[PDB]
Amino acid sequence: MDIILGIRVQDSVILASSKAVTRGISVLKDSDDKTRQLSPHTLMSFAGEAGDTVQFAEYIQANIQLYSIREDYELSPQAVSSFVRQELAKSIRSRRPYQVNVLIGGYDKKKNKPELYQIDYLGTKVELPYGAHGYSGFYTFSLLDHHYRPDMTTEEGLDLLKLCVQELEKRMPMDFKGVIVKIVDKDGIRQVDDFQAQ
Amino acid sequence: QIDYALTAVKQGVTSLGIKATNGVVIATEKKSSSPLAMSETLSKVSLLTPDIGAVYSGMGPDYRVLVDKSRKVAHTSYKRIYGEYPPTKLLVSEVAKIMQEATQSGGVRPFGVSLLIAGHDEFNGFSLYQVDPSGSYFPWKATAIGKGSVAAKTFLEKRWNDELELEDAIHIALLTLKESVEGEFNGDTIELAIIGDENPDLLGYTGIPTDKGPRFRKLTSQEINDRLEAL
Amino acid sequence: AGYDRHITIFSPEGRLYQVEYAFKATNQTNINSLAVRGKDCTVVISQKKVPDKLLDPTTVSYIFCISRTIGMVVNGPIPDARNAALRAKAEAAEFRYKYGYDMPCDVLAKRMANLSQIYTQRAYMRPLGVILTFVSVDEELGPSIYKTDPAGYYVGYKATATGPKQQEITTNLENHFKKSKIDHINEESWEKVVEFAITHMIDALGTEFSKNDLEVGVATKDKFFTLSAENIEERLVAIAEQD
Amino acid sequence: ARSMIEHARTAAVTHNLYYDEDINVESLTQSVCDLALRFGEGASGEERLMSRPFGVALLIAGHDADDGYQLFHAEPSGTFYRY
Amino acid sequence: SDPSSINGGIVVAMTGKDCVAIACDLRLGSQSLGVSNKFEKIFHYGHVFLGITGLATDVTTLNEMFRYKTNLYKLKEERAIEPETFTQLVSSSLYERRFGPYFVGPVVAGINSKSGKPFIAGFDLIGCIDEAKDFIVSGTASDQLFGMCESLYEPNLEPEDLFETISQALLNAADRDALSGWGAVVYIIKKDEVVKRYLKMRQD
Amino acid sequence: SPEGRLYQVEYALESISHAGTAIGIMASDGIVLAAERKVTSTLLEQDTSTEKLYKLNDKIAVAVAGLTADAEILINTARIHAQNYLKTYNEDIPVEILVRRLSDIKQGYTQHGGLRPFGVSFIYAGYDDRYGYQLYTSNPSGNYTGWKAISVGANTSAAQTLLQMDYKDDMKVDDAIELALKTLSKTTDSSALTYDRLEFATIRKGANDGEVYQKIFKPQEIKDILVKTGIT
Amino acid sequence: GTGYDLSNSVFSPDGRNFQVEYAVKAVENGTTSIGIKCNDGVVFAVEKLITSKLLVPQKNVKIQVVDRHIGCVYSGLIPDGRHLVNRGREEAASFKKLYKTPIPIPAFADRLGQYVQAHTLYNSVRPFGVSTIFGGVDKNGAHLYMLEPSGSYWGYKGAATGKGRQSAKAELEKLVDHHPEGLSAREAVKQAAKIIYLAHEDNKEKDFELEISWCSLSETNGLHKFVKGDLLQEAIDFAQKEIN
Amino acid sequence: QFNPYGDNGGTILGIAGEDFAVLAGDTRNITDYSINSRYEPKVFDCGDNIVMSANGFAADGDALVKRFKNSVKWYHFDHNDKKLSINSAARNIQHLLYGKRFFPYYVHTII
Amino acid sequence: ASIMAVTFKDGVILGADSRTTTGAYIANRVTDKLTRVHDKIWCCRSGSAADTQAIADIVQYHLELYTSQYGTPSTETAASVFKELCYENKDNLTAGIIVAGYDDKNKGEVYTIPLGGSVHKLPYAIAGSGSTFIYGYCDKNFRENMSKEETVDFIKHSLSQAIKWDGSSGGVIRMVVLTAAGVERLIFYPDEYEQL
Amino acid sequence: MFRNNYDGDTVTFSPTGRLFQVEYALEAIKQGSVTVGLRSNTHAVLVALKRNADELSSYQKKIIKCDEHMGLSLAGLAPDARVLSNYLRQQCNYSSLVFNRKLAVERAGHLLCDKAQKNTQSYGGRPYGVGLLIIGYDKSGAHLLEFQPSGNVTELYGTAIGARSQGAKTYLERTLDTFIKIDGNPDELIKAGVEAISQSLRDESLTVDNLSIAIVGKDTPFTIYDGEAVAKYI
Repeated sequence: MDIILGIRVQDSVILASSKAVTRGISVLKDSDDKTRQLSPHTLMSFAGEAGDTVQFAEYIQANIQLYSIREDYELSPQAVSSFVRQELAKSIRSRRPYQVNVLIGGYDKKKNKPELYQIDYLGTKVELPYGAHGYSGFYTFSLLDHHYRPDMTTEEGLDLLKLCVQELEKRMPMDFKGVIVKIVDKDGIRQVDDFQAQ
Repeated sequence: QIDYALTAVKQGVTSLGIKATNGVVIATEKKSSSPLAMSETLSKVSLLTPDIGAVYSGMGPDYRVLVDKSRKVAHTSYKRIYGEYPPTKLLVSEVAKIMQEATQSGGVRPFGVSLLIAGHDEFNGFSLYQVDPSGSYFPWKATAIGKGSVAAKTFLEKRWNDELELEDAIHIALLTLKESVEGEFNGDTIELAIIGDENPDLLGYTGIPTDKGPRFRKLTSQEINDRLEAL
Repeated sequence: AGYDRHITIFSPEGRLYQVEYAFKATNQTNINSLAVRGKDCTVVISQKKVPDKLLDPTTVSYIFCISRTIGMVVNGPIPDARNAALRAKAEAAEFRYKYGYDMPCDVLAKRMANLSQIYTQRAYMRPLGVILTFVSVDEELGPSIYKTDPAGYYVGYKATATGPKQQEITTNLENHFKKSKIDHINEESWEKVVEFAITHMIDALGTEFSKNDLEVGVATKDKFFTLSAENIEERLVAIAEQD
Repeated sequence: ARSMIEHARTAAVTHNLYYDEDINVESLTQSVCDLALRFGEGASGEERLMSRPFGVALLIAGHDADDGYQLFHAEPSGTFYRY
Repeated sequence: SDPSSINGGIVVAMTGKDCVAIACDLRLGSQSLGVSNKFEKIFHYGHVFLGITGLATDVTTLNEMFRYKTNLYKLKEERAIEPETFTQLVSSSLYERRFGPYFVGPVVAGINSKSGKPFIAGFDLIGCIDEAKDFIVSGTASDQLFGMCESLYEPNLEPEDLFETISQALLNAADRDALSGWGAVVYIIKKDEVVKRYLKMRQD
Repeated sequence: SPEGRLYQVEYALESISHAGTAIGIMASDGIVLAAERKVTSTLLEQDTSTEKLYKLNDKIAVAVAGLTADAEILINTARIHAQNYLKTYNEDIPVEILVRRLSDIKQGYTQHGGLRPFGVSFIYAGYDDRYGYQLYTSNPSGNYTGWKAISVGANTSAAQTLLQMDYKDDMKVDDAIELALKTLSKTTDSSALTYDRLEFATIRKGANDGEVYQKIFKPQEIKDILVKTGIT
Repeated sequence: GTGYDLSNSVFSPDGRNFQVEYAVKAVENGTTSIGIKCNDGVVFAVEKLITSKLLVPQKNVKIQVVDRHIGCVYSGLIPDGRHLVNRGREEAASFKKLYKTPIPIPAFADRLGQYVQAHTLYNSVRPFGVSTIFGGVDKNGAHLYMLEPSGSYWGYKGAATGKGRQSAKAELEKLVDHHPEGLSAREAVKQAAKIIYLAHEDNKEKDFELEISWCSLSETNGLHKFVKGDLLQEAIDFAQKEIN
Repeated sequence: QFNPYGDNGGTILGIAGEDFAVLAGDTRNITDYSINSRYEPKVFDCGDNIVMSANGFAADGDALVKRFKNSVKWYHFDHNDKKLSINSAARNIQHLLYGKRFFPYYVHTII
Repeated sequence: ASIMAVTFKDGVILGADSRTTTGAYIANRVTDKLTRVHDKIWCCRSGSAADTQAIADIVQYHLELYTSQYGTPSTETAASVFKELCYENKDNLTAGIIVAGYDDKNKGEVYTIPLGGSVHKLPYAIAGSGSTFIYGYCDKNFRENMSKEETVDFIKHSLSQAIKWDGSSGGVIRMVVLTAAGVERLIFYPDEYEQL
Repeated sequence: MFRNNYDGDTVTFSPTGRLFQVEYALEAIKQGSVTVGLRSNTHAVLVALKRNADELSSYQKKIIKCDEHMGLSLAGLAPDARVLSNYLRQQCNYSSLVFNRKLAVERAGHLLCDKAQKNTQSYGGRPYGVGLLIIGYDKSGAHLLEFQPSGNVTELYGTAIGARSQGAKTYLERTLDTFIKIDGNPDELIKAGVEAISQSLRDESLTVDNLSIAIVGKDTPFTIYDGEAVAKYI
């Protein structure tokens, strides 16, 4: 594992997600979007077990695109979160447990606020200003502690993000082959494809 | 078809119930299908929980297997979860649900009995309920069911005030039953139960002061005759 | 249409046609039975009718041994009697195993009457054309006599009778507990209680019996057994030498 | 006949899988008849799970290398002739 | 590795003069790494309070569950559920999954509205009801808390006093505990008023 | 089902125009529910039942017109859907979704024609933060419909007319409390309306803030608002 | 409503299950079959009718064997005899498997009794179309039983059922009269052959083979062997002599 | 513990000719270090000019031969006595073997 | 445990110690290892107390029911019901049982059911933990057709030894005599069997 | 006119003791073409008359192989025979696998009887509606059986079932002592089977497409001759 980051600012939520897919000895792909769009204003990045990872995120994508289509209402982030959680908590005492960790970030169109949720394969859910799974947290949480203000512009927050990735490339043994940064705000989910040199 | 079962209820021995301020009372008659039979071997007034009893009118057997199914449901659906016994309102609900299912289920006829269930729960106080074959159930200050139904129901409106002590309601439910009585009228052909004060006498043990014993007490062959003399 | 006469559902006047008919079947054998209580025994006399000379009397029995303690006598077609006896012989073995004491007479009856009730409330099963008379010397209640019927009803009798000339026998007994004003037969040895049960039946039926026209069942504490061909002739010989 | 066809397409591919050859027209036909031969609501012995005779006739025509070109009439009754 | 000891946290409850108090730390961490400092371990259902320590996804699941169960008790029973009763529902409820338990260490605390009597009790993961007049403890500082309470407690504390007492027991155990801390909250429950103070403690 | 007709349904749909009589009025800042009670005996215990006005959740409630034992079987399962949508999404269930959830079970028998349809017709009064205050209707047909004011049961066709008359969109909540009682002037087979033949309910903008209180009236509170005109 | 006789479980107004009584009529209209209990075993006999000349002699066996020591013969709907004897064996082998001793005759009878009787309990299964005569030798000697479609069964000294019912029953009563102590195992066989030959005059239209089997504690050491060859002619020739 | 598998040894060889094919095996059947039989054949005629050999664990191969020899009896009854294409029996054997994929017939098998 | 059963002229006699041990601790020193499944058919239990108890309990039933319907059960049958339970459940049981009884035909009959679930009819049989030490004494000192008190003595000695040498055996020595004239329960105390 | 009240289903006995629903099935036999069966001490033969639909259609097969030692012919309801011939094919193939034993003919008789009987106890299902002539050579000689849907299976030297069954049934009845002595001759026992099935034809003419023959015994496994193979017997 496998880099899953995210920071919630003033006007949006930002998710970083390592681009690399490794199969033991060889690096198979240098360009993996580790995230499914759950709906216009709700994004989910993820990492963990081999096949278990995607298969889950897609099951959630389906089930939320279905509640969207049915009530022609865009399910709020708090709810998408508390649903994904229950779906993991269900599978932890199941036969073969989904072994997946996720970051859900999205814009609550009704509170006009951004929200970031962190959920581990066990069903452990908490809401955060910033978050990460795997070991990603150790190198970066010390920086966020220090440089994070909750009034940060979306621009101010991209800067702080690049600073975390830089520290991960320096003191982390894995070659994760970069990140893909996505942003979630009032206007929806867009992707910054100019990052490893901004 | 539910309508035909209510009809088996309309005949078959009369039974009644009266709520008071400090107790409830239910009674029916024990019509002996013979003098050879010992009428003490059959109970028309049965305990469901130590705070709740029941009486019927109609088909004997259907009552028995309903009193049994009923005791069990009190444990399986309440006592084994919350450690308490169920409240009159809800145990009644769980019996109506039981009979209402014999209705709407295929291959089975509804029960040939109307039930009068009397009891006391700590929060709702006293209450007396009627349950019909239809699975419907209603709360009563007092009523009667069976043949003598109409005579007795009219007598109860005439004699009932909301200031009755339980001893007053025992007195009434004996008169009420005296006019309808089919056979003889004594302690051997009357069954009367009450839901009154806690009876510690009848717990079977002593040492925890938090549980104080059955509110349900079934009057003995003697206690009845004693009241009928000063009657 | 007019099909509330064929299954166990309610007629328009709250009647169960099929049960009332089921009762009518209990006579179809044409045997009469009676049962009595002693100071500490219980007795059941039934008639034995062996018309076919090709039969083997020893195999012809409407008296069943249900347990060590519990006896049962059936009025009704043989097939149905056995269906009931076999089910009781097994409800009482199960009872002993699950609960640790021998199965008590009145509990076995409540359990067969409960059964007899389901038949009375389910479309697809039919009641049995039998009236099961249960006897024992139950360890808590004393001599017991409990009878269940196709209706689902059970109750306990001082003494009882069942079958075709049921009411002639019943009214004889009634007039002998109106007269001793008790709930039993004050004789110690069961032998004299068996003699009494045969006497008050001869009286009520107006015919004499030979060692071959009777079946006797007896319950003392710790045993229920049936009297042999000869164990009865002795009982008859004693009646005749005082009457 | 939607279901009657689904079973025939499914039977023909299933045979191709289990045996690496195209399935005989005679046996593809009989298989379809063996399907509409499960008509009923009460069967002891073997269960025939469905509700009514299959309300459609079939002309089945194809080619296998044993018995040249073939034409068959499948009836709802579960039997057939090779016209 | 050890489920009770992954996220950690502690919960403690005491009685006083016609009052009760329950308190916890706001810590949630995967092993060594602290993740959240705003994760409360105490939930309420009517006037009955429930603190739960141990595994997060089970602490959370049981809240979500008892809300459900008690919400229906209110609608079906026409009243709010009592503490004595809810206790018995947590027991039977936990013991439902006897051979695949919720890795939790629940503490029930509140005041019986009919008898006005204070009530606390705690459980093990399969529902043994430890009812106690004095105090109940639970968590990764099972031991430390028992140490503090056994010394600092006297029965019949006035409420404004029992806050100081329960706060000091909690605070000083979690400071000698690696997996507890990062904040703390303390409910004081009078017969009809309920005050919820947050505390200042080290943050390490 | 001869001409395109739902027979076993009309059977029970008109069995409804017999039992009970219920009303719902949506004000601009609240909702109102109301019902008449079945043929009462002197000795029937008035206060207990709450026989035709049931709470579903802290923000939703239904009025019933139909067979009691039949609606309880429905409500029991609807109080549960409520709580499943909580334990699942940690938000209170939206009114339309609960309504549809029932309507779909009603229509479940309106088609799997091997079991018997539902008595019972519902007025639902609820609030959810997506569609302000809401008023709904539920015949055993399976259909539900939006309403600014509505009625079910006996004398239905009649009240719908007075309602159409005295209703104004700017209506307050207390203004709608009256309109409900007032127009159970007519639609009452019992000459003169008492507090005991009644059952009442409100979902207001809270007794305090910007939120939502729910209130099933206790008998005394009815004899108090009955005081405003009805009887005095 | 009326119609009290189209359904099986259904009680007529005076206690009768009519469908059963109809089945007994199917019994009465079939091959005649008997059983005799002698002093240390049982002998069984059946009338095999001969539809045409093409039926093979000796090769359509009607008497079925249960376990090793029990014989069954039936009259009526033949396939119902087979379905009953099958359930008869599943039962006799449940018993042996668990209690080791091979199933006692009286206990075997009670087991068939309940299968049959249980086919008189629901509107949706018809009673057996056979009265079955069966028996053998157990720990306490010989037992002969007969079991009609109603479930009724009793132990007989001799028994008959079939078209020639009343006729055999009467010759049977003649032996129980002359020899109270029972016949000899061998004699009972000679006589069963007489009795069948007689009860054939009630069906004298078609021709017939005789079939006898026995179970004797002295002549087949407790097992159920068939009667064949010399001993079969022994009796076929004894019948011819008491028919002429 | 109980161990449901064996080695009975032996050795088979199959060669494809131009107008023919041979399929040879030894006759020795063993358990460990002892000899079981010197003659117990390994190579079988299955009809429709197909010979096969399931070698390794005898019980599993014996059982697999039985089961295919039977697959032939029924491809006959089911498809009007048609000849089983060599290539088709191969595929049917794949489905036979893979049926017990998670508890295989412990045999290297040649037809 | 430490149990045995012997046949003779008049019937059969069952014998056992009374010591159930869990570990080194004697949890009960007065155990009734002679258990009754019918008037005159008893067993000797050894192995798990929980297993032998459950089985005998379940056999007592099968036989009470067999009596109800079919009559009095051969001693042979009791054995078959035991074997059927022990064998068909071998994977989950640890019980070695001796079934012994008296009918009138055969008189003394004894069946030993080892752990496997096999069944072996014999003149006498020993079993239980402390049996190992008396295979020698018994084979040398047993005779067929012994007298009643001859057999009581044979058992008293055999079991006096087993208990001397076994730590998993001891307590009092219980016997149960099964004859036509009825059931007689015996007991011999330590002060007696040790002095032999 | 004359209505029947006891012919509703199979769970219903007529007052005179008759299961009408079975008697009706026993009649479905006669609603299909004629087939014939006979046996010497060494062989068993079947002759059937396959019937067609148009001049433009195939002929219904009337004989089905069961094992290499046993086969049967059908007259009546086809699917009912496909269902029974299949069950027989199984037991035959099970007696082979488990016991490595050719399934006795006398025993498949007993097994079909009990299979068909099941369909006359049950409410809902109709009885089997087809007749079967079954042939085989077992460890006990040649064999022929008649299977009527009532359950009654009977062992014979010869018989015939179906449309005008009566022509042959009467020929064989007279030929008896002649053909059962046709041992060691195969061609001659078929010559007889065919001279018997042709008593049951009117002005009707056997051809290569009308005729279906099967044979079995001692050292001849059950083989079926349709088409040109049958010419030599016309």
